[PDB]
Amino acid sequence: YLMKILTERGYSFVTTAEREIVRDIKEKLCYVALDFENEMATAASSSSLEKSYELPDGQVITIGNERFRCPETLFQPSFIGMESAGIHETTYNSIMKCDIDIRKDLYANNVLSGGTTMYPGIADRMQKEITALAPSTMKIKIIAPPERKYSVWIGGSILASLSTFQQMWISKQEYDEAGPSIVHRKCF
Amino acid sequence: DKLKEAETRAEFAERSVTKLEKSIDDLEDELYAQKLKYKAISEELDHALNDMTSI
Repeated sequence: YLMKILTERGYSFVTTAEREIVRDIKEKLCYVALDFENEMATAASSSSLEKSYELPDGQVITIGNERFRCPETLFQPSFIGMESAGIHETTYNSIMKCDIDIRKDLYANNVLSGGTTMYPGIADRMQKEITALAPSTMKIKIIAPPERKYSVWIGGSILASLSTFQQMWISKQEYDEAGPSIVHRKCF
Repeated sequence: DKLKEAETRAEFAERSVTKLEKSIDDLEDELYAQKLKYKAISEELDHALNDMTSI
């Protein structure tokens, strides 16, 4: 979507080699706005958000309101035409599907992970949206460890070091006896 | 005869030219490396300012 909206300013990236350049630009410049409407109004009038970047052959580009419009898709998937709601409402819907007794604990113990949740300014937008959706009295906490990118691998390393985990592995004998469909069994 | 006073300076010139070219090239390379380092320092400072920016 960023590569598609960058054509509105003059720069065109098409070949698959340049998708890495667009990815780097997204990683380096994009940020998630706390409130979308007022920020969009400001960015179209003032000039304090327009930031410059250097392509790998020179030819510096200047991105304006595209900084916070590309990551806005996560909270509003109508940009790409997808039907579902944003990630701020999918979380609440998955919470409400749970039983009525464990909604408070999930409210107070929301956890974030993944590389794409590394955008500067997502933990506050998520908090605001969830507060808007969830009942007002409950306390809402969004856990955002500094090491979000490697959280999954750190968890895997911790899991592989446990003593009680030593009998959960799929023995090669079991595969030879039952075939590749052994994974679907109680041996996950 | 008259050839040798010219040949001597002619050969004096070649190695000097090569050495000057090598020196200027290496100095330019160092200059570009330092430029990249300086830009990186500016990037680190500005990234800190942009990430914190009050929270």
